[PDB]
Amino acid sequence: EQGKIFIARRSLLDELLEVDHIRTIYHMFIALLILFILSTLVVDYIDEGRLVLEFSLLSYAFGKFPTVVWTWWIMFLSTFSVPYFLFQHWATGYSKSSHPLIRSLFHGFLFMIFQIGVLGFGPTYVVLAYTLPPASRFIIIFEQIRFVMKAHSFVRENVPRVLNSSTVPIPTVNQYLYFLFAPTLIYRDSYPRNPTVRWGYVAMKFAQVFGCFFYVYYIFERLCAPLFRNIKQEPFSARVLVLCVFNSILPGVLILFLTFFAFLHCWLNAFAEMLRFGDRMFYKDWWNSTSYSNYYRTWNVVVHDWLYYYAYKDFLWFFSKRFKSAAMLAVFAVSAVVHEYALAVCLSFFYPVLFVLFMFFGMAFNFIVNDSRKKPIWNVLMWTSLFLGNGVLLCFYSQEWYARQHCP
Amino acid sequence: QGKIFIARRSLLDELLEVDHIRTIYHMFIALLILFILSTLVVDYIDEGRLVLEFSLLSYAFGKFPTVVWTWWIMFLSTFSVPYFLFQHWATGYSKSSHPLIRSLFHGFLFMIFQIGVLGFGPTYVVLAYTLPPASRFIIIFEQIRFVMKAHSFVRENVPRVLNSSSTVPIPTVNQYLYFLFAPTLIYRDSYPRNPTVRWGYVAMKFAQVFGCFFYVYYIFERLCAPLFRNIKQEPFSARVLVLCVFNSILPGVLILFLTFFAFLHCWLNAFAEMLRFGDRMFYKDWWNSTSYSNYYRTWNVVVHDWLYYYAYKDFLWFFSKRFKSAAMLAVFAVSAVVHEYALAVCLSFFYPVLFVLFMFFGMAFNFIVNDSRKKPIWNVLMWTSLFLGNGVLLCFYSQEWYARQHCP
Ligand SMILES: CCCCCCCC/C=C/CCCCCCCC(=O)SCCNC(=O)CCNC(=O)[C@H](O)C(C)(C)COP(=O)(O)OP(=O)(O)OC[C@H]1O[C@@H](n2cnc3c(N)ncnc32)[C@H](O)[C@@H]1OP(=O)(O)O
Ligand SMILES: CCCCCCCC/C=C\CCCCCCCC(=O)SCCNC(=O)CCNC(=O)[C@H](O)C(C)(C)COP(=O)(O)OP(=O)(O)OC[C@H]1O[C@@H](n2cnc3c(N)ncnc32)[C@H](O)[C@@H]1OP(=O)(O)O
Repeated sequence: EQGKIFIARRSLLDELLEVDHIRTIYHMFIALLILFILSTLVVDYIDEGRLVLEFSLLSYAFGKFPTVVWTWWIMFLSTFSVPYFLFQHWATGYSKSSHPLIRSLFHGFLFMIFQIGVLGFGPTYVVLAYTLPPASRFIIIFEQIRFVMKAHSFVRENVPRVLNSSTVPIPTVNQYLYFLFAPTLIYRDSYPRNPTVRWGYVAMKFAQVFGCFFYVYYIFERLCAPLFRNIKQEPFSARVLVLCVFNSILPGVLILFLTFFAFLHCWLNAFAEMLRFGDRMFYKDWWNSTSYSNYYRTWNVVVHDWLYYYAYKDFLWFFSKRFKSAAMLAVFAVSAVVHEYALAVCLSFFYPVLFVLFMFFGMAFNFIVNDSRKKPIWNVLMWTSLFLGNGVLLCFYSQEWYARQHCP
Repeated sequence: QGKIFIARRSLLDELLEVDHIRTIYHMFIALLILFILSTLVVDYIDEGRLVLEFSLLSYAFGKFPTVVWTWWIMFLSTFSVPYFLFQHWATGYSKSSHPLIRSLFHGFLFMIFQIGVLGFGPTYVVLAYTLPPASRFIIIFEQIRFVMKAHSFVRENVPRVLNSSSTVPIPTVNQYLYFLFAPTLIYRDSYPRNPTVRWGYVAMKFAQVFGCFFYVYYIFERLCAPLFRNIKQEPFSARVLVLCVFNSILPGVLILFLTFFAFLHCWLNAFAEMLRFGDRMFYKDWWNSTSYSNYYRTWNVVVHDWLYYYAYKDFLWFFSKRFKSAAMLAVFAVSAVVHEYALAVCLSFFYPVLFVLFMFFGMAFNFIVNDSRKKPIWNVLMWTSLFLGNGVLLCFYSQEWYARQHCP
């Protein structure tokens, strides 16, 4: 059925990481991580005498931080007040008069030019006018598309209900506040309260997400930054770009895994415990995923739920009755254009090919294991080609940005 | 009392097809193939030719035609003369002039075998030519194999013929031969048959033993043989030994896990498949082991079966069970003197503290994780203490060899 429910709980990681063999693999994994840090620390301290621990990268990357705090505050206050009060005025006075669609067409036009103007251009103009550095710029573009999705969902959940006619009004402001911080993008007034907020648990989960952030940063500074200096000096057409595309693969895997674990698990469980959200199904077991059609297991639940429910369903509605291939390629086109936009205005670079070649690589990987081929040779081949293929297109994107798009 | 077989399929066959652990295993293999591929094509571009040329391997094996003939002499000796002595003792029992005079002479002649032929023959031929430490390993391994199998083949049948009419059954040579190749150290005629030998399985297991041996050699040479040259040259002052113990960690646990997998799983299963042995109970889940006094889980069962069943049980019979733990200080001592024999003759170095400090470290790690503390903090601290603990004392052992035997 179409909707959202609270069956799954507590996380898919927490479920496994107390099963004896997998728990002890996880404690060995943590033991290997902390010994990797202590090795790198005290073997480059005793050898050089510095204990450098360079805080150069993040100090530049976050750069103008008070301007992103200020524009996040006015963007939050906008998305909290003007969609709420505009929809409140609408629903209350719908069919008292205006038998033609004139009232709705005018009002929904005012809502659109709000969303495209204020919430589309306001973040994009303040981020490009001051020429924001990419990490602080990323936060503004990330939170922009978040608030655009929440504003769309809040008017998409309540607009079919009022027009099918008594006339169900807008929710309480005390529950709309809750939704704008809730671990989801689909609007509900139904969120089951777990018994209590564990203050020691959210202190531990915030220690975990800041621990994972500083670990990622430390590995990035120590292994990916010297690569970024030597692709910086002689960038153009070197055949020793091959040297570092065969040297960034293992750090690339560890950054992928710790960024996933930090943001999809530690962050969302900390916030979900403070709010007592209850669902906590924030990701599926992606690694077991085999193909796109029916049996896709997305690594990010909340984005796929929004994308399917509010793009696809309404695309298959208007387009045609049996061109389901035309509707799935239209969801790929909507995904491609918002991703290419997001990464392009984030990295100050138009290069549209990244997402569509990711989906061609996903077609290849899915194809080689979806012909009923369980055989571990094909699964090992899929994993090595996935890690190598992602590292190739990532450093080719970084090269094309840094060389041929820097020089004229 | 007595060990009888029931279990099957080691532990890794059953748990590496539980779907999450199966895909963790394929990620691990995909990272291993990328690691050696990437570091090969990095030094093809940095140095010139392939940097792996199998130099130290030829030094390690060296005297291989010597070890093939002495293996044939060991094998034919232990196949014939323990069996022939035991069959001569068998038939004429309880017909002697003086009841014990027969077994006094005969058990003398059997010890003369144990101490002279298997006790001095393999250790004389290894110390004679001063064999290189890896073919010398094969000789002392196969020696103490045949000494344990010869002790068990006598200890299983001698108490049967003694206690009293057909009171003395002694087995065929055709099943003694099968026992001299059997995945065990306790003599039985009690062995099942699997329906067939799978030729595709043993071909896969032998290719996997070969590939894991090759891989362990490649990792050993590149990541710690430059460091072996540094702890040889300037061993004394703390700089190189602190530098080495903090860099011996990740390669040390990698070769430990791969050599465990290659020997305890793949090699023993290849032989257990060719012989259709059925009981693949070759290792318990060490990673879940708790404490010594009871419920101790050993990482190999075969040596634990021999040690418990043929030294602890016999020391219960020598000293009354009120002093049981005070007596089994001598089964700790039996394991100690056989390992210190094995390591000292294998490495040309008498340093007795290794095994007993490993057992005090195991006791300290059991005090850390047991009492049912069970907090992931203590379990992670145990794993970092085990990995760094094996790294620090392996390097202190190799230092005291390369330093205080070569120099003074
Ligand atoms: C851990 C990272 C790994 C990365 C490694 C790279 C490898 C390559 C992978 C590429 C990742 C790109 C990386 C970007 C990073 C950006 C950062 C972010 O966080 S942004 C997140 C963007 N996330 C996506 O883009 C999701 C991936 N793909 C998608 O966008 C969608 O999930 C999509 C469109 C590909 C899924 O396809 P459907 O919605 O289009 O289409 P359908 O399933 O195929 O067709 C409808 C049929 O499916 C059934 N169906 C679908 N879902 C169902 C459900 N839940 N229950 C029942 N039936 C269902 C329906 O019943 C219908 O079949 P009937 O006609 O009824 O028989
Ligand atoms: C992956 C390696 C990582 C290593 C990391 C470092 C840590 C150190 C560890 C290890 C490194 C060694 C490296 C050597 C390498 C060379 C090559 C090889 O393959 S050799 C390997 C084995 N090496 C040994 O040394 C033998 C195992 N070690 C032991 O210490 C023994 O297991 C030992 C001494 C603990 C055996 O037990 P007890 O002699 O303490 O016996 P009691 O305390 O009397 O337990 C018996 C009581 O429990 C009951 N029980 C019942 N079922 C039992 C059972 N299945 N097992 C044991 N006890 C049982 C009995 O009924 C009895 O109870 P009632 O006192 O009479 O009331």
